[PDB]
Amino acid sequence: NSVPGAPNRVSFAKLREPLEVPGLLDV
Amino acid sequence: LISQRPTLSEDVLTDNRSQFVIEPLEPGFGYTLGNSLRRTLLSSIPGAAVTSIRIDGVLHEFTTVPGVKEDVTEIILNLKSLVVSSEEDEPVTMYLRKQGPGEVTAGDIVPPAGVTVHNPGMHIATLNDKGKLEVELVVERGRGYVPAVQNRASGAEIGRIPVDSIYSPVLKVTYKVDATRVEQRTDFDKLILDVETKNSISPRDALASAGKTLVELFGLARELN
Amino acid sequence: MLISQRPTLSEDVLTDNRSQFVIEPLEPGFGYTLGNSLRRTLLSSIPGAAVTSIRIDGVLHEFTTVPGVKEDVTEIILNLKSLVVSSEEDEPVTMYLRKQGPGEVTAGDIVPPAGVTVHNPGMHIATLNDKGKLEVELVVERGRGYVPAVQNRASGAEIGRIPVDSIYSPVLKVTYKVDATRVEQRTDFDKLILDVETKNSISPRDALASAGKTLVELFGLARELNVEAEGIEIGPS
Amino acid sequence: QETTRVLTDAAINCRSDKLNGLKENVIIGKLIPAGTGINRYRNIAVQPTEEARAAA
Amino acid sequence: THKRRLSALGPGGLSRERAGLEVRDVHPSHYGRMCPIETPEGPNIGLIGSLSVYARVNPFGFIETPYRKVVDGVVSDEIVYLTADEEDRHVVAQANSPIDADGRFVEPRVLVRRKAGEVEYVPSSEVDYMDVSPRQMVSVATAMIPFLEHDDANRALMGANMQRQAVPLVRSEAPLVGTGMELRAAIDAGDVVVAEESGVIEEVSADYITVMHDNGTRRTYRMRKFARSNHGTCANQCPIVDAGDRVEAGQVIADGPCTDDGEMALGKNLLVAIMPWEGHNYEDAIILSNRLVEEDVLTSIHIEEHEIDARDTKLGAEEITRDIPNISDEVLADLDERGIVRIGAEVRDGDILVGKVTPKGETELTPEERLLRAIFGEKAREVRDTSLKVPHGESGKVIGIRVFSREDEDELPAGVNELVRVYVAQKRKISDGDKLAGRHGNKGVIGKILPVEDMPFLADGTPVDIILNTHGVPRRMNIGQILETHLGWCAHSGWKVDAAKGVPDWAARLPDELLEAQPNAIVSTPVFDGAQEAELQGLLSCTLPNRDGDVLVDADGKAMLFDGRSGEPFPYPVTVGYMYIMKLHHLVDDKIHARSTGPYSMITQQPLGGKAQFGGQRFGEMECWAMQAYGAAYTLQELLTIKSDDTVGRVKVYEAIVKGENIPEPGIPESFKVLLKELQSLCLNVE
Amino acid sequence: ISKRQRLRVFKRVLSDGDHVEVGQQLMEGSADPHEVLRVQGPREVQIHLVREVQEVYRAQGVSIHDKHIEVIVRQMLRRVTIIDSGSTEFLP
Amino acid sequence: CGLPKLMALELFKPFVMKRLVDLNHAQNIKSAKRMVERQRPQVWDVLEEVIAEHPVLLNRAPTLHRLGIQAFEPMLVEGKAIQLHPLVCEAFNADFDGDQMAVHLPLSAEAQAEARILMLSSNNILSPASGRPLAMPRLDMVTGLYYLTTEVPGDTGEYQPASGDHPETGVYSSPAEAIMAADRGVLSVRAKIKVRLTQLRPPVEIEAELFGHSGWQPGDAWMAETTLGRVMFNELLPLGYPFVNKQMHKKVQAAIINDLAERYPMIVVAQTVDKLKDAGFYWATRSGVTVSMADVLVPPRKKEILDHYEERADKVEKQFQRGALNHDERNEALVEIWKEATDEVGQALREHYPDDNPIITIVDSGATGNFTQTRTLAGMKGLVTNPKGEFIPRPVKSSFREGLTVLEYFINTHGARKGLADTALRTADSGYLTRRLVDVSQDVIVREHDCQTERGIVVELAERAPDGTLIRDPYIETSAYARTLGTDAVDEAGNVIVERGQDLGDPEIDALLAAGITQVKVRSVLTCATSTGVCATCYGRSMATGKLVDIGEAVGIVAAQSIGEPGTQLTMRTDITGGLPR
Amino acid sequence: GGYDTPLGITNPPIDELLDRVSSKYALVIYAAKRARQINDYYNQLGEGILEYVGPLVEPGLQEKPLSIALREIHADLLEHTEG
Ligand SMILES: [Mg+2]
Ligand SMILES: [Zn+2]
Repeated sequence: NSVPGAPNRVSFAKLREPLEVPGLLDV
Repeated sequence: LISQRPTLSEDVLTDNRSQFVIEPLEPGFGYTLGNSLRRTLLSSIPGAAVTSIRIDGVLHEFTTVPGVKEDVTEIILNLKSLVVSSEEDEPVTMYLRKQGPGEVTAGDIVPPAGVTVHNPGMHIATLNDKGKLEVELVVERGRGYVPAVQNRASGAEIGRIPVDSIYSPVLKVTYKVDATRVEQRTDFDKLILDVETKNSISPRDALASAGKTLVELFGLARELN
Repeated sequence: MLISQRPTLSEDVLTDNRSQFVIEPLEPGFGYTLGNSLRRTLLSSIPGAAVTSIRIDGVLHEFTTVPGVKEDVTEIILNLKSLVVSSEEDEPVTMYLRKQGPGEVTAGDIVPPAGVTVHNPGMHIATLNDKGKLEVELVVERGRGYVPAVQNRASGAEIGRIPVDSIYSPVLKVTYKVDATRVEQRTDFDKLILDVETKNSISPRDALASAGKTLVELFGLARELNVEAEGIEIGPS
Repeated sequence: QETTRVLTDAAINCRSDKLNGLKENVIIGKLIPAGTGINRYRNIAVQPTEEARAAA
Repeated sequence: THKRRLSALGPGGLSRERAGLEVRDVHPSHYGRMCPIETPEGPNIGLIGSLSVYARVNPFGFIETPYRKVVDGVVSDEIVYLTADEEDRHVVAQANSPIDADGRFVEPRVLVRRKAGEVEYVPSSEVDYMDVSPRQMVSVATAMIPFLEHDDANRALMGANMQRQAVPLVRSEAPLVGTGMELRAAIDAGDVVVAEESGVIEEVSADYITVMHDNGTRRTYRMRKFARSNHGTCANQCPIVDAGDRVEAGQVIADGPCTDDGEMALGKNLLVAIMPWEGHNYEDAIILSNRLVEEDVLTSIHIEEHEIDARDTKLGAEEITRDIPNISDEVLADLDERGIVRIGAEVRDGDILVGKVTPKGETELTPEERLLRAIFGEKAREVRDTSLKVPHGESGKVIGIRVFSREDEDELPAGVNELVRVYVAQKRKISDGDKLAGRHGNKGVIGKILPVEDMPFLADGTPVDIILNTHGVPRRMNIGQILETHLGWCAHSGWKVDAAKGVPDWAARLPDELLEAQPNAIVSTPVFDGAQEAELQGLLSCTLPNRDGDVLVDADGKAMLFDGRSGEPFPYPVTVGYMYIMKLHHLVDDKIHARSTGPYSMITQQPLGGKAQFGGQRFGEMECWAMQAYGAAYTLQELLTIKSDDTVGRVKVYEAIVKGENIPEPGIPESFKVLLKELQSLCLNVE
Repeated sequence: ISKRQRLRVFKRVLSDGDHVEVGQQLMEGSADPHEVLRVQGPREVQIHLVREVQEVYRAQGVSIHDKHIEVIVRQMLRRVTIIDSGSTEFLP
Repeated sequence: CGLPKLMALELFKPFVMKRLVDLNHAQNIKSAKRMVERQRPQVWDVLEEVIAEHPVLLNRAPTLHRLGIQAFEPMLVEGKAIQLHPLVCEAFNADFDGDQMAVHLPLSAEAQAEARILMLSSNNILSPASGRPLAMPRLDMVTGLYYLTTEVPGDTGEYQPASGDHPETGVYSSPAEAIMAADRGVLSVRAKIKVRLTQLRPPVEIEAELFGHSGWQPGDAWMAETTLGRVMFNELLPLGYPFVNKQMHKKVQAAIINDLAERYPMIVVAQTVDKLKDAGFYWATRSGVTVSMADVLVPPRKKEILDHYEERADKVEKQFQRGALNHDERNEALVEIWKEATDEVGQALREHYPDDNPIITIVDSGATGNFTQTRTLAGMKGLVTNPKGEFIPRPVKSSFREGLTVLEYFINTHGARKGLADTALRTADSGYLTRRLVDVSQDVIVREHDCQTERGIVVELAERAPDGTLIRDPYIETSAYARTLGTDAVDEAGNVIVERGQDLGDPEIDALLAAGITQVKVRSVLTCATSTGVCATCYGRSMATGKLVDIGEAVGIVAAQSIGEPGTQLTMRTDITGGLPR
Repeated sequence: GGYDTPLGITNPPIDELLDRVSSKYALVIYAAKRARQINDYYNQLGEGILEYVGPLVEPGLQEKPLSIALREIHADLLEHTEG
C-alpha cells in the first residue's frame, strides 16, 4: 500500500507494522 | 471369445472441441490406444504458420518503429500467436498497412487468395499520429515445430527477419477409459477421446489425419509378411 | 507429405520360435507409440485356444492330492495349464484321457476329438504308479488374451469341474526398447527393437503380421471419417 | 618444500642425484620406473608365431 | 545488493590468511545490523555481508537499528534508533509477541534478549523495548524468499545468493507467490522510470513519454531500448501507461529489465511435479518440456561488443579499408565501403568485422612462394592484413556501429587515429546444460528437454512443464519449496472458503478478502509472518474447478498423472503445483571449450590459458599423481613432453598425425632447460 | 601432572601401589610416540601408530585397510641415529 | 560417454583433416582445414569414422584419488554438455549442480592402449582403499530395487491355500504367465505367489533337497514361494547365481556385487551392474516416492512431552534462582534435560510413522539421509551450538515443518555458518596432508615376487569369549583380510588348516574360525626384506583387482591417496584432538 | 563364459585377454608394439615389401590398428618374451 501505482497483492500478514521501509540507497 | 468389432462415433461439444468414443475394446487396450492417438495428434498434424516478416523501417529484430508503443521484438512475440490456414505449399506473402492513430488488430492483415486468418480479434500493436506501420508476412505449410532458419543459409536480404514457426492445429488432447470388468469375465473397455483444436481445422480432420498416419506406419508391419 | 526416410522391418531369428525385430529409422517420437501399441496387440489380440476347466474322479473336497499318482492336484493343474492346443469350434469342446497301470502319462496319452490338435505329445504330465488309473475330463474352448480363473457362478452344476486360468495368447513374453540412431546427420532418429517369444503354435513373423493386420483395421476405423485428409505418407515399398 | 634451504647445502656437499626415484623422471621428462616403464615390460619382443607365419 | 554491502577486508583491513575463525562468526550483536544469511559461500564466507532492511548508519560510523519503546507494559509507537551498547543496556522484547491491541501484552511471560545475547523469558514489567517488525534481522534479497521460516540456513544462503544471478528474459512475468519486498526493492533500485511530478499523459511510444504537468509544463522521459549492461545482458525499458491515463508523483511509468508492473520479476511460474522420472532427473537434474523452447518462455538477449583501433606505427599508419590482401570476394560481401560491416548482417565465428591492414615492412620470400607468385602472376602486396574477426563460437546480428575519429576532433588517446566499436547481439534459448534454480537453493542443470507429448500430463490433458526430484528435498531441509508449490497451485486455481454456516475454524484468523480469490490471483506471504500450515490445508481443501466440474488436485495436494510415454496411469498420486524458477547466468556457451593447437607462452613454451585466448586445460600435480598411481607411464610421458614443451616435438607430432605415421619418441622439456639456466645463473654449477 | 588430567581406567581406575606393566599408560590421553619407541622397541611403535590412525578413521565409519597405513609407517622408521662414530665417517 | 560434436570436431581436427583428404573431399590440407573451419555437411560423416574406437580421458577437478581419471569410449551427442554415466558419479564425486569436467585425448598407440586397458571405466569397479564396489546402485536405483523387491502381506492376488470352494489360486505355471496376469489387473508385483521356475538357479537348500548334486538348471523345474518382483530382479543377475530371495537393502546389494565381482569375470560384473541400473530407474519412477506436507506427519503427544520436560526445566531454573547451585551446574542440568527430551520426541516420532511413508522409505532403504534429519523435519530441532561450541539451554522446540521463529532462526545460524566455514578450511588442510604423504611415500614400488623372508606380524583375529566360543572381531575386514600367511596355522597337534602363503579370503577365515584357532602370524610390508621397495607376497592381495599385486605397482601413491582422500569428511568435537589435526 | 555379446571398445574380453600374459602392463606393451608393427606395415606397403608382417586376422572395413592387435592377441596368434 501507500504507493500510487501498486498492484493489489493480498497479504497473509497477521500483524501490523509501524515503520515503513526506509530508502535503500540512503547509506 | 468376443466376436464383435469396435466402432467410432462422434460427440460435438463446442465448435472447436469434440469427443470420440470407441467401444468395445479388449481389457487393458484403451489406455494404449488413446495414448498412441494422442502422441500422434499432438505432434504430426500438418498445418501452416508464419515464417519470416519484413518491416520497412527496420533492419533487424532489436530496434523500434517510430510511433508504435511496442518494439519489433514485441510485435514478433504478438505475431507468434497467429492462426492461419494455407492452401498451397508454395510460400505466399500477405500484407498489412496502417497509418495514423488507433490499434492494429489481426483483422487488418489483408490475405491473398487461398489463405485466411481465423482470429481477427488479436491485438498486434498500437499507434498514434506519429506512427505508420507497414509489414509483409510470409505464410508457409509444414508440420511439427521448426526454429528460425538463419538468414545466411537462405539467400535473403538484410531486411528479412526470420521468425520461429509452430505448425500444429491441435491444442489439448486427453482421454479416459471405462473398464467394466464384470465377474463373468466378459469384460471390455470403452475409450473416450477428447480433442480440442485451435480453430484452424476441425477435430474430425485432425483425427482423420492422425488415423491416416497410423494406417501408414502400422501397414509397414503387415507389408513384409 | 513424405516421410523423408522410409523405415523398414527386419528380423534376426534367435531360436526356433523366439525372434527379435528391429524397425529403423523412425522419425523421433513414433518409436514409443508403435512399440507399446504393437506390444499390447501382440499380447491381447491374437486368438487361440486353451484349457478352461478340468475334472478328475476321486476329488470332491480333498484338493490336496489323488491316489495312484505321485504329483498332487496342483502340479497336474499347472502341467495341464501349459499345454498348447488349437481348435476350430468356438463352443466348448471336451477331451478325454485315461490310462491304467504304472508308468509315465504324457500328452500323447490323450485322444483329441474331431477339431482339436495337440502340438506337443511328448510333454510329461503325470507319473502313475501302483497300477493306478487316471481319468480326467478336459474342457477346451477358444478365446483371446489371457482370461483369469472364471469363477464357478453355477454352484452345483458340476461338482468335479474346477476351473483354471487360460493362456489363450499364442505369444508369451514380449519386451521392447528404443534407441538413438544417427543423431548428427538426421537429428536423432529412433530404432525400435522388439522381442517376441511364442509357443510352437505360430511363428513370430506370423504373429506380428496378424497383429499388424488387426491394428491397421483398428486405425482404419479412425481413418474412415475424412478420407482426403493430408497426413505423412511413407510412399512405395 | 623449502627450496632455498635444501638447495644451498646440497651445493656444499656436491651431492649428485641419480635420477632413480619417481618425481625426478617427471621433472626431466623421461619414462618413470613404475608400471609400464620398468625394464621387464619396456623391452618385450613381439613377433608372430612360426605356425601363423607360414599360413600367410 | 551490490550497494549496501559490508566487507571486512580491503586496504587497511585484514586479508584472508590473516582472517581467523573468530571473525567469520555471527556475533549476537548482529540482530538487525547485518544479515546472518546473505554472504558468499566460497573462501570469503562471513567476511562479506549485507546490511539489514531498517538499519541506519550513525554519524560516527556505527550501525543503528530502530526499536519501539514500551512504557509500563504499554507498547507505544515512538521509535528510538539504538546502537549495540544501548542495545546491551536494556532488554528488548520480540517482534511477534501477542500485543492485546492496546499496547498491553497478552501473557505475563515474554521472550526477550538479555545483555550478552542470552535468551530468557521475563515478567512483562521489565521489558522496555520492542522490535519494529519481523524480517528486521534479514537483508533485502533474503527478504524476497517466501516461506523462509521453514528452510534451513545453508539452503537459504544458496537461495539468497542464486537469486541475484538471474538473467533478464524477454517476457519477465511477475511471481504468483512472493513476499512484500518486491515493489519496494524494485522502485528503490532506480532501474524503473518513475514520474517525478504528477499529471496526465500526452504522448507515448517505445522511446519517449511526455507527461503534462498540472501547470503548463511537460517533460520527456527517454527510454533505453537495448542498452548493454555491465555483463552482457539486455536493459530494455518498455512503457506501461496508455495515452489517456493520469499518473501521480511516484507512480511506476515504465518497466525495467526484470520488472512487471513495477515489482520485481526474475523468472516465470512453471507447473512442476515431484516424481523421479526415468533417471533423467537424477541427482539434482531438471527436465523440461519443449513448450519452453517453443513459446519462448525462457529466452534472454545477450549483447557483446568488439573493439579495434587504427593507430600509427613505426613503418606508417594502419588503415581501415575494403582492400584486404590475399582474401576472396566471398567474405567482402557483408562489408560496406568504409570497411566496417553493415547493420543487420548475421555473422558467424571467423567473419570480418573491421577490415584493417598494417604496413608489413620488408621481408624475404621463400623460393616456392616466389615462383608461385611468378606462376599466378600475382604481386607482392607489401601490407599485412590484421582485421578484427569475431571470435570462436559467437554469432548474432549487428546492432550498432559507433565509430570515432581523429579528424572529427574526438578525445582519443595519444597515438590513436580511429576507434570503432561494433555491437553483436544474440538471442539465446534454453538448452540442456543451462543452470536453473528456484528460490530456495534447489539448483540443477537441465538434463534433457523432452518433447511435449512424452511428458506426464494431468487428467485434463494439461502437461507438466518441469519435473523435479524427490530425493533432494528431505535431506536438505528445504520444504519451503513444497509449501510454495502447494500455495502456488492454490493461488493459480483460486479458492472460495464456504462460510455458509460461519467462518470455519482454520480461517478464523485469516484476513477478509482471502476467503475467496479469482484464478491467477497474486498473494504475498511475508518472511517471518505468513501462511500457516493449517491455513494451507484449509485453502487446499476448497479449490474451485477449472472449466468442467473437475478438482484435479485433492486435499493432500497431489494429482493422478498419466504416463505420456507408455500410456498407463502412474499407480500413485503425485504432488503437483505451480513453482517459480529462474534462469541463472551459468549458460553452456560461455563454458564449452576445446583446443587442438593454439598460441603458446613467451618465456616458457607451454600453451596458454582460458577461454578468452584459445588455451588448454591444466594437468596439475594431483592428476600426475593419479597417472602415476595407475602405473600408466607412457601417457604421462606424452602429456608432459610432446603436448606442452617439446618445441621440436609438437610439429613432428602434427606431421606424423597428418601423414599417418607413428608418433615419434619424445625429447626433453624447454621448461627444464630454463630451470637449468636459472640454476646456472644463481652461481651453482649444474653438470 | 596437572589436575585437569585424569587417571587411566582398565579392567577400574588406577589406585595407589598398583602393579603396572612396562608399556602401561599412566595418565589418560595421548602417549608420546618418541617415548613408546624408546621403551618398547620398534615393534610396539608400529602397533600403536597403526591402531591410533585407524581409531580416528573408523570413528566416521570410514574403512581403510591396514596395508595402506603400514606403508607410511614403514617410511617413517627407516633411519637410525648415531651415538658412537665407530671409526668410519659417521658424525654422532 | 557423451560428447558434443562442436567440441569433438576441435579435439579430433588433424585426424579428420587426414581422413577427409584421403577420401577426396578436399584437394590438400589447406582446403581441408578451411572446410573444417566452415563446417561443411560432410565433416560429420567423416567425424564419426575418426571417432569410433578411440578412448578419451575424462578428468574432474579436484582429483582426490586414483579413480578421478577414467577413460571412456566417446559417441556423438547433440547439444553442448558432456553426458556422463550415472554410476561413475560416486567415484568422480560429482553431482550435477553445474560441475565441469575436462576432457583430454591420447595420441600414440601406447597411450591409446593404456587408456583402453588400464584406465577403462568398466575395469575399475572396486575401490583401492577398502575394496568395496564403487559402481554400486546409488539413490534412485536403490529406491527402485527396494520397492521392486519388498513384499506386502495381503496384496492383490496372493497365495491362499484354500479348501471347499476352490483350489489355492496363487500358483502359476511360469513367470510369463505371471507377467501376463500382472499386466491384467489381477497380480500386484509384491504379493506372495508360488511360481514354477526353470532358468533361475535355486538356493543351496532346495538344490541339495531336490536335485542333490547336479542341479544344473536350464531345463529343470522347481516351485518357489516368492513374489513376482524378486523373480524379475533375479533375472537381472547371471545364470550361475543362486536365487537370492531377500529384500534388496543397499547393504544386500553391496554384498551381492561384492560376491559377484569376487567370483566372476569383470565383464559379467559390468553388464550386471548396467542391467541393475536400468531396472532400478524404471522401477524408481513407478514407486511413487513424493513429498507433500500432508506426508510429513507430526507426533500426536508432542505438547504433553514438551510440557513434562518444561516442568523439570522450570524446577532446575527455580533452584538456580534460589541460589542452591551456580551458573555452570544449572547449564549442565538444562543441557541434560533437553537432550533427554530430544531423544524422547525422536522416539515417539519413530514409532508414529507407517512403513510406506516416502520419508521413512527413503531413510530405511539406505538411499540417502538419516533419522536426525527426519527428526528435525517433523518433531523437534533440539539443542543448538554456540560460536564457541557450548550448548544454549533454550533449545528450539519448533520443527522445520511448523516453521521456526525469529530468535530460533538466529540461534540456528551460528552453528550453520560455523560448520560451513569449517568445511572449506578443513578441505584445504586435507589437501596439504595428501600433498605431504604422496611426496613421502613415493619410492615404495613392488620389485620382486617373493622376498622369501620368515618374519611377520601377528593378528588378533576374533578374541576368545569368556563363556567360551569364538566371538568375531569387528575389524577383520580391515586388519586380516587379503594378506598372506607368514607361518602355518595348526591346532591341537592336528592338521594344518591354512598353509603358508595363502590369499586368506573369506572361506579360509571361516575355516580358521570354525576350526577354532584365534591368532595367526601374517606377512606384511613392515617386515619385507627387499632392498628397494617392497616385494609382492608381503603386500598381499591388491584391493582393486582381487588377485596378487603386480611387479610394477606404485603402492606408495595408492596408499597415500587412500589415506588422504576421505579427510574432508572428518568431523571434530565439543583436551585431546579428535579429527583431522589428530 | 556366459556373458552377453560385447561391443565397441571391450569386444575382446579383458579376462580372456589376461590369460595369455602375466600382468596387464605386459599386455599393454604387447598390444602397443604389435600396433606399431602393423602401422609400419601399412605405411611401407606402397614401396618394396620389408620384414614387417601384415594383419594376420581379417581386418574390418576401417579398423584402428590397435584393435587388430588386440584381436590377434585374443586369437593366440603371436608370441612374446619379457625383458
Ligand atoms: Mg557439485
Ligand atoms: Zn617382502
